[PDB]
Amino acid sequence: MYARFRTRSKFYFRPARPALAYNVDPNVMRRPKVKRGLLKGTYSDETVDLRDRERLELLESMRHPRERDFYQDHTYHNQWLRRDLEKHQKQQLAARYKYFAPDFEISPWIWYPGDIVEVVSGEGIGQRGTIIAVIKYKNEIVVQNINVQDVVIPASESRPEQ
Amino acid sequence: VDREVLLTGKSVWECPIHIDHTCGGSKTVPPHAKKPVRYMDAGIANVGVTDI
Amino acid sequence: PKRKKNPMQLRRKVYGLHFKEKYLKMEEWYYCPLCAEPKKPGEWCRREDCRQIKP
Amino acid sequence: PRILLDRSLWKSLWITKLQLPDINRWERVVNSRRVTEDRYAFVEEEGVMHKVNWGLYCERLETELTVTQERLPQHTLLMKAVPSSWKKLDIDISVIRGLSLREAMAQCKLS
Amino acid sequence: VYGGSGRGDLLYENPDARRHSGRALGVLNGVRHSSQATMPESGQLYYRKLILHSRPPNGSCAGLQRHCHDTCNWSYLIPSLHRCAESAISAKLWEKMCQLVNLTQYERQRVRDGQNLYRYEVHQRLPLLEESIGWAQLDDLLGWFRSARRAWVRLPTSSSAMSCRLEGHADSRDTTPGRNQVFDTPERVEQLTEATVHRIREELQRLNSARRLARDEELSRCVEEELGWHGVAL
Amino acid sequence: HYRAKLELDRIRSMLRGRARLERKVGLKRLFFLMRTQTRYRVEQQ
Amino acid sequence: YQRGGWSPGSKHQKHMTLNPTLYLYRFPGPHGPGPYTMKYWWTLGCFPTGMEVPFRLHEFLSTYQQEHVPVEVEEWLRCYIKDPLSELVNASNDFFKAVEVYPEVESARGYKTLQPSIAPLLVPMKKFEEQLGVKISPVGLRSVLSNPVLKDRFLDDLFDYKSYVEKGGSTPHRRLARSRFAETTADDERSLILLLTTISEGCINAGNYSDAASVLADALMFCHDPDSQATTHANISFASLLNADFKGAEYNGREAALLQPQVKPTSTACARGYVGWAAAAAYQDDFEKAEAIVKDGLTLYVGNEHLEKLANKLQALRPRSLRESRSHLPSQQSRGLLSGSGKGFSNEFDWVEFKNKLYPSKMDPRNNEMGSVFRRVGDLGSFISTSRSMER
RNA sequence: AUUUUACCAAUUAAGAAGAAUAUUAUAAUAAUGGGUGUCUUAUAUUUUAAAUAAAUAUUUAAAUUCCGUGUAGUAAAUUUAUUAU
RNA sequence: UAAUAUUUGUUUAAUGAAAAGUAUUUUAUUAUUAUAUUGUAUAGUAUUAUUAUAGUGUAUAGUUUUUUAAAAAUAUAAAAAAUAAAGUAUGAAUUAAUAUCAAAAUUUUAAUAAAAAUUAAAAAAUU
Ligand SMILES: [Mg+2]
Ligand SMILES: [Zn+2]
Repeated sequence: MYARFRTRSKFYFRPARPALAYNVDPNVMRRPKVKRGLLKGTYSDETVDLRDRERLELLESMRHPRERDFYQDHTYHNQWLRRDLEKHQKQQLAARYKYFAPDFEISPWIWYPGDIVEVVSGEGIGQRGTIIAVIKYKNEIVVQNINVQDVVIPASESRPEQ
Repeated sequence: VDREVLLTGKSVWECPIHIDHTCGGSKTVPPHAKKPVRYMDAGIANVGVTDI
Repeated sequence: PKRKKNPMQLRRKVYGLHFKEKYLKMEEWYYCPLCAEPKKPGEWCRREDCRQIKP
Repeated sequence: PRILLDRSLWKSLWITKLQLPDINRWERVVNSRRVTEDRYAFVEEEGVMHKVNWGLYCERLETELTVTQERLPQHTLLMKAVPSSWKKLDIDISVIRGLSLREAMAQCKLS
Repeated sequence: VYGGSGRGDLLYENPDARRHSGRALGVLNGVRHSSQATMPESGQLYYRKLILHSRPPNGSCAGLQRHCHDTCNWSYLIPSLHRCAESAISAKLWEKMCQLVNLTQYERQRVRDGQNLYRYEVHQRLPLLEESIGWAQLDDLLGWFRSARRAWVRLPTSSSAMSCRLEGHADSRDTTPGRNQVFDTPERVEQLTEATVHRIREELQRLNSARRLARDEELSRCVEEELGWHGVAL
Repeated sequence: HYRAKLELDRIRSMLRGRARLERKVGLKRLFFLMRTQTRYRVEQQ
Repeated sequence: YQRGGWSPGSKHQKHMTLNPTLYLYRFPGPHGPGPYTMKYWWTLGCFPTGMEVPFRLHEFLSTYQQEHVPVEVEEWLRCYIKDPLSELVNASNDFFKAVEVYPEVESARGYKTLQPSIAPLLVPMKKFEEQLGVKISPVGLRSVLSNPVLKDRFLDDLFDYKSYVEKGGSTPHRRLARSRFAETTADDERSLILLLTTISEGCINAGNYSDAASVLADALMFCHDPDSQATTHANISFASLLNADFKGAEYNGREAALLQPQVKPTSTACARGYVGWAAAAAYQDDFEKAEAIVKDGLTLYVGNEHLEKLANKLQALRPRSLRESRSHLPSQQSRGLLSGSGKGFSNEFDWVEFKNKLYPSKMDPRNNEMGSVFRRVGDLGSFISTSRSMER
């Protein structure tokens, strides 16, 4: 009676966002690359997702003891049948793993370590380097001091994160 | 192997795993199988053409 | 129900005193002089100071 | 198509990494060739409209948006997948709006 | 002018035409008359009042209940101008340029792109810069010269991009009121630079342990070498 | 059949909650309103 | 029949002979799959229906692939770790450069001005702190950068520390090296204890007492001079008094006292130690010992303005079962707002802690009250445990 | 003062290897019943029969329960013919 | 509809169990008097359903998951008695053309007429 709550009209009506035709977002070629949350006014310091593993116990510290959840160690359907993945993770697999395809290795393969090579397109365009190593089955090349990024080597018993 | 190559920098020539592209279906095909010889095929590829 | 209720009928229930007394109501409290926890007067804690003198 | 621009579609979908190799770069047809210029954004300056380099313009926009959100004297916490309903949680929220942190925590503790 | 693009913002937001959206204009929110359906008559001041002032507050607006940004501080604006400098010109690049033209063509365009953009956003911030010289601080008065230097731009006191006006004929130019566009930039940057020199000497006259000793050694040293790069003395 | 959905879809802002939210309801409301006022204007006012 | 969709997610009534579906216990929904099915994902290994093929690749790449590093590499990595001397130099330098450019707070009239946030300052300081080995208050830092005096002390103490670390060696690294394979506090370390005390002093003005007490621990960690030790122990006595750490105050109160022979005559420290020891004794309600201690202070130190104050305040003030029950100061009220037992949660009836695992209050290993599981235990088929006839 | 009356509002550009050896028709050259994690044995592993069919045909006439039924070699082994990762 | 119904785990004689045709026993396990080989625990009815079907064989293993601080009416038993309704948590289903609603009366209109017109006098919430 001292607080003030008027019912928000969004819970009454929640139409789904319009889906894209052929994944073509009609205005990519017009508008900027600014994140829409930023221009909308949405910002956050921490995003704490309770579906993460670490946060799991407080996820179970916020619920009621009265609500039971069955099938904790067993499953009604037998899980040892081979049945396929849902489709978008199949797509993740395919996009990540392309070199499993037949004949993905390039025919009479030219690039061998020690050759001096220009970068034709993308970042580092116009840079000459020497081929250090060849990863052949991926069709990939390591070129000397081109595309140099950080590698995180995690902490352990004796070492810090490098 | 990806991680290890990224670290050590060694070049890798052959794939560390064997890929059966038939997903275990090539064992279904009889062992003496070979494709027949096809004559006068439709295509432009046997004409080596670099510029068109 | 014989018909879908619009947002107004859904909003009519919040004008009621039953709703306000149940849901949006602030509790009156002070600091327990023994425990320094927020406390409603008339409800005490299991601690041997707070049983005899119940502050 | 007698000239296939790379960002366009033929028997395809919008596969954006494949469609545009470089987001900063812009592809157009000139003298019957694929010719590739630097992308510009049109921005009003002195009352004419001036062309600025698109990439650094955009990354600068998001830079200043993040920094004007950051150096502000507030902390915004987003908690996701809270195990309550929408209606119930909205009800339980509406009590706490516009309170001190002290009274917020106390009113949360006492219900 | 409320919702879309503020006074000191870097967006060019066209309020009347919606170019950023993913959907056709279904429901027009501010509407006065039922004749707004087929002929909204937007573009009239009195109806775009009603439309633009009914838009939701953006990240730029920071609507009433939400706390807004301290923008007009000179101490924000100068590092803002400075972070523009590291955008176009990389550190490595900067070094090579510091030395002393032999430079990758590709690379060259980045320098002139830096100059271009810096010109633009100086044009945007100066209506907020001219407000704030008064309470501006000794470090960030100097930052005005540091940031112009790092972006490789020489400030007009009478390479430099800030001296010329962008060409267009005065009949064709956009004179519409309410849009803050200063038509003489090189005339009002020049008298911004002169002003911010004149204020600096005020605070160095105002400023007269080893911390203050080393500080007063160093920043006094930085004055003549930074103002000297733009050709200004004292 | 032409019911004039695509013009009247722009007016909804002048309707209260149930009509301004959901499309068809609002369009029925606006069709009704404008036909009514048209009739009235021609014969009565 | 079928007042809803033909999906196995859809809302309304279905029928088995028309829309047959098999038994899906918890079927993850149309959007996000929620915290319940994810609970199942992180405990039993898959979703409860057994139709969702467990696919964890995306975290295998996150945890196990990232830690792979081979022996031949990781036998060489620690030969390349950065030089800590240089790192201390760089950290001190850019931390100081970043602090020096912090804008002076503009003083408004009629309303308090919001201080400019220290966003850019967290980045240099977090490198500096664990290059140094001491965690520093952000709050205390901001409060120090509020006051011009505190900012002055902080700045020139940082400058002195900088200069001493460049020209001299790093003394804690010296005495870390000479330890595993004794001397008075060096120049740089004096600078360091001075600036840490400054920042704790600032930490107190904003009313973070626990943190101000925690900062000074490392501050005594870096002081080998008995004058420094006396002053620091005194300071921690007071900073643990405000925090209502009474065993901490009545610990650190008396070392500051113990140093009185070998501390110079020019010190206020030992008297402060007396004051803290006495005050801690007073807050625990032992007044007799408090007056005994202030009596000792005025015995040894004759007249002392703080011991004046505390002798006359004790004088003005003038059962074992009820002692240290009372809540006398607000910081433990603040600490009681958190960490307290409320209605319905964080009490002894919700979830109980056992060996760092959560339990329902039904299995409460320290409690057999009614409804508890251990009441149902029986006699386990050996000997009759109790003479109870009916139950157990 | 213990307290700023009750009521009254929307409609969102989308952050991203979370859409390709993708769906459908199209190839007139192969084809004893495809079955991988398979692997003695065959007393117990038989599918044949002159018809409208995994073979599918270039006109409006005549004539027939008067009223639902109708076109004959195009070339004789000639090029309308069951194709295919 | 729905701040709804349902659920709600504070005290066990379900002794036994071949007929179940699903459930990673990491080595479940002889010491045998016997030979090789093979195989031992919870899913019938869409459920961890009301609660199984049947053949063993036996009688003192208590053989150890059922919330709650008034009264109507419903259900049992003796209008008294026993049981259940403000509750924290979970959260369905029938229904849905509707505008903030439609209260009372009178006549009329092609068959109740919540359709007309006129007079009129229906506040909000909860049961
Ligand atoms: Mg998608
Ligand atoms: Zn208490």
